[PDB]
Amino acid sequence: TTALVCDNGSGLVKAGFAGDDAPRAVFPSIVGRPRHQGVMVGMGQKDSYVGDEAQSKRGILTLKYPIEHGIITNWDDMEKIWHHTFYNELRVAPEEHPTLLTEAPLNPKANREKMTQIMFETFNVPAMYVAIQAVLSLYASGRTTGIVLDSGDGVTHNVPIYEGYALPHAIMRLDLAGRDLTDYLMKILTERGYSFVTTAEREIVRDIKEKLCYVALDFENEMATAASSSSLEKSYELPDGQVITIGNERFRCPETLFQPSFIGMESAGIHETTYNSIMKCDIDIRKDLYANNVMSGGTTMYPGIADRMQKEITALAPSTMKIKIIAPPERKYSVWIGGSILASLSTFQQMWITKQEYDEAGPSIVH
Amino acid sequence: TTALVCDNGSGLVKAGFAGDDAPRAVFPSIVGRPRHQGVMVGMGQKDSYVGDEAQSKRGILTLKYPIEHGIITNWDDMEKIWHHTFYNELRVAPEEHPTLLTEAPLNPKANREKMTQIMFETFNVPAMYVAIQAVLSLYASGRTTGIVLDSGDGVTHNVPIYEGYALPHAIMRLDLAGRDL
Amino acid sequence: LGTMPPHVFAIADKAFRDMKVLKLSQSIIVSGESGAGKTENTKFVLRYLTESYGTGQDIDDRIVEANPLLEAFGNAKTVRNNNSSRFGKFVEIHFNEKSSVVGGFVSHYLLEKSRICVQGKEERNYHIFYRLCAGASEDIRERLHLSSPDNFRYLNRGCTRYFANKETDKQILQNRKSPEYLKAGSLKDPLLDDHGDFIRMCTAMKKIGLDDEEKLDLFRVVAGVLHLGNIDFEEAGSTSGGCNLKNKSTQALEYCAELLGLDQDDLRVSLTTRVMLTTAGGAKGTVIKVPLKVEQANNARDALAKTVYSHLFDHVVNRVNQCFPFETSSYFIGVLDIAGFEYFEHNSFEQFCINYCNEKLQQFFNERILKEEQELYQKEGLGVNEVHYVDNQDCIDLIEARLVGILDILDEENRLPQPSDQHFTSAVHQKHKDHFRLSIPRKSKLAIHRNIRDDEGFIIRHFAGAVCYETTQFVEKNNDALHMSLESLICESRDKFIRELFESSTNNNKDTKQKAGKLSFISVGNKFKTQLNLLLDKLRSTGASFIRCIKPNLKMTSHHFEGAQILSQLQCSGMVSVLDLMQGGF
Ligand SMILES: Nc1ncnc2c1ncn2[C@@H]1O[C@H](COP(=O)(O)OP(=O)(O)O)[C@@H](O)[C@H]1O
Ligand SMILES: [Mg+2]
Ligand SMILES: [Mg+2]
Repeated sequence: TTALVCDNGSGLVKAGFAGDDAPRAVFPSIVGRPRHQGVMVGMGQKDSYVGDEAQSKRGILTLKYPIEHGIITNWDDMEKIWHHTFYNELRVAPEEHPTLLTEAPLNPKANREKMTQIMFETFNVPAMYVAIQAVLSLYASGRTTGIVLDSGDGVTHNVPIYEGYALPHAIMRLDLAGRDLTDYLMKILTERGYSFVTTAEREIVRDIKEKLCYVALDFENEMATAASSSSLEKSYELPDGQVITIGNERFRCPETLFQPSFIGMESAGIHETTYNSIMKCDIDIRKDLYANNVMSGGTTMYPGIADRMQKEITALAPSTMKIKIIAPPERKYSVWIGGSILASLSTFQQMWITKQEYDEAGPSIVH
Repeated sequence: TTALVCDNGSGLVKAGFAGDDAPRAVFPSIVGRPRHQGVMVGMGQKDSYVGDEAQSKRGILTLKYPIEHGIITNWDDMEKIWHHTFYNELRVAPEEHPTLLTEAPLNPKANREKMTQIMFETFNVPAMYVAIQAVLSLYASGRTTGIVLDSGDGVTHNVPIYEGYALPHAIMRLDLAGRDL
Repeated sequence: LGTMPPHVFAIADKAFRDMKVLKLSQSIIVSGESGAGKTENTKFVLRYLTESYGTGQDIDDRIVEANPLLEAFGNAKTVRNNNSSRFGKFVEIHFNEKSSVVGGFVSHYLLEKSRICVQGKEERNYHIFYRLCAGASEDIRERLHLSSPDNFRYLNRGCTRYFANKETDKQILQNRKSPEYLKAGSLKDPLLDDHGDFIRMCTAMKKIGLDDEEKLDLFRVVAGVLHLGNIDFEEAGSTSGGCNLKNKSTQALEYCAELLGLDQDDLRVSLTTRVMLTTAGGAKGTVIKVPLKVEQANNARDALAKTVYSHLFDHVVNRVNQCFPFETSSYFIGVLDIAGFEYFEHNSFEQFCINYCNEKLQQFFNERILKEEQELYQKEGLGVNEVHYVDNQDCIDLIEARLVGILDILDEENRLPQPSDQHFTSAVHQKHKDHFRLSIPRKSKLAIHRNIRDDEGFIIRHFAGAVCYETTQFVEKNNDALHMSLESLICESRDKFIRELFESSTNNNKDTKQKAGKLSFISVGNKFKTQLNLLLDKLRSTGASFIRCIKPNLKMTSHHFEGAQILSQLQCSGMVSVLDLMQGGF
């Protein structure tokens, strides 16, 4: 009876039935084949270990994340994520639940067609709907207007929604966050005499991406206080027993999110893509887009954002106008608690694609 | 019992019962359909907002003034003005009010007949009269002679009246103000 | 039969021989408008059964004495009459297989919890708060941090006047009098005296079991509900949090944590946040806090105040149920006391719950008073042919119907982001097919319904008449959502008396992965539908007898019969149609 909200993150695929509390399953999504010769020869070893078992087995596998910039690595591994998750974690019956899968606002077709069709033919769900991750963060946020930031590894997006219609001519996709923040952190960690070249070793970087990084007060002045080294240099210990003491790079990695000259793309930072999306909205409406600027995801969890982001936008946005940035706790699960609110609401249970509709149209007419 | 004065404004439709003080309703006049895709869970939102609520929704609607060049656009939006005003503004009962509608001296027929006729069949009005807006300004001014100016968005008119006769050889209508301004 | 001239005791002798004939339990249902003697004539029935048939109870007197005590807790002032009950008590006097009287049980159904938060303009709140700020001494009122009614948020709406006699009025000190009491003094009634009824409450408290020190811990709970209501909230967060408190509400939060016994810091980060965890969703995690909105902090404070009054009223009736407990059982005589069709000139949510209960009682009366009785005229020698009743089952399956009923649109509005009473009113006529039981105010020819605009209320035609309900604060009244951080604080209060206001089946064991976090929203409209259909299964499964009490005038004056006031209580209670089926061929 009750529908299932399953969010296709790249992290951190998230799964839990429709409301009223925290996701039942969150897991690191990786598939890894064993790349070594296991000369003990039990045998009995899985051909593909999925997450979480592939995050215990670091260094004996070659990790492959299921989606790469919002596009599948192949649907053989994607389907295997889903099957593993549904059967040996949740223990759900496929014929019992209408499902909900998520996608990105400007994601290339036919990835939603092919998906919807494969999940209907493989798992034989009786109904399905696909919501964009930004729209679900509006319902979680509980406001009626505003620009939504779904920033996860490896694609961020900037969608403006107004009372409660969508503006088609102001949607911005930046490929800046978050896998490029992982790669940039890996590129500036070599400077301190250690290296993490393998797929498994990139995970060790991911753990330092969570815990140790910080964001500048203002770049130019944080660079000033950088010449003093005591507060700047903090020493982390890593699971191989080694202690790495990182300085400038501690604030350098998140600072990438402003002015991505470090990545080398010609597009501007979140600061300016925000302003240029607001001034692509209609002249009358812009007044109430200010103070409904809402961040979301897990890659917005660095400490000095959003109050860096706020102070910078407020300087470029019109005077007198109040720019209030909205960044509550829980944002990593925002999308998911959003999805829960949606699939629990009548009447919009009846805006799902039902089996009769799918049987007629097949992979045609999604929208 | 009491009569109801509803001025079919060019602007700016004005409504209030007869005697004594000021109108009870002023609103910009606009009807507006929604000009963008509605992503929200929603979904009770009006397909046509009238004023004043259609001036609380600027930029997400396409505003259409119901009276253009002093002529009704279609009676579909005009009736919707009437229905919205009478029911959720004035809160008037259908057969309790003798009504008063306004017009312009050189405005083409069958605009005043079809209006008068539809308004009698739709709202079931017990009695009705239609006055030109210049004639009403005689009572407001409190004089019995003079040239009268009803100038609204977008038709002005110029009627000379002499104690208290109308002059057919001197009535001028200019398409000079105010939507053209 | 034929040896009893009409009297109340001719009904009580009849509903005791059906316990000996067909051997089925009988429920006495007293109907009639409010303030009509349905509680006073009931005390005469309980004296008749324990003389004429039953070999007595433990003691008679406690049941009589403690009834006005629970009417301090449940009675208020309404537009129709001054002393009206805002609760539907259901007495269950138990007997056994032989028919020995083993003891009683008093409960309550339809408690007007909304009244605690909002008191209208000429209504009161509950009658226990006006007996505590009027009757409590000056070495008692300073200790419980009490003052005149204008200081409390839950007493700054409605009427703040005390019901007090001329001699009583001057014997209440001036400091306990509000600006409305300075403006227009006491409310005048010959039988309602708030300071007198505080003495007949506290004397009756020591008659059901309470120690005089234990009444003071009951006064700390009532004053703690008053000083909880006084917390005034505001906005917060540089990068957006959700809610904080006001500066003047720091002294009020300290006196609230002094009366309840729960800490101020642990309540300040619980009225402002939605606590959730990530431990359940993984193999390891943490417990974060997500700030609530400003309206959800005020609505949570109101749900926390209504939750304490719910369990204090159930703890008080358990103390009374303990003063005449039952033994082995099988037969039983129930006595219902609830108000019939109490509608006014401004009707809200609680008058729709009264009229919804009346549509179910009238559908009960068509299958217990008309169907069974005329089946007995059609079998007891005469053989009489059927006359059909005028059905109303379609009005019930408009109010409470699953997915297409009214409460299924009201409860769907509260779960929606940004709930609206105009959006819910327009959704009722949008989901409705516009059938004769329901229409918008503009479709009524009455002048009183002329002033209501079509998105500010709706008219339901009920069997006893057409009642218009305004939708101002309708969605707000249905919310009662109790947050999980507040459940592990008010139930688990540091003070033992407060903690012992909760027990089984309300309190129960839990363990990790049970498998979900419920009941979240809860829903007031489905709280009453769950307990109303549960009491409906006890009325359809048991026998019954019907007494209806009509007032001779609405001023409660002796020797005065008014042909307009008596007729309206006969026309708003089901009389003409039921006395048209019964006529038939004989
Ligand atoms: N405390 C933190 N600080 C910085 N980054 C974090 C933190 N926690 C998680 N992240 C990053 O956020 C990502 C998860 O984002 P998520 O909201 O799951 O995106 P999506 O939902 O699109 O998959 C992870 O890849 C991780 O690198
Ligand atoms: Mg995403
Ligand atoms: Mg004009």
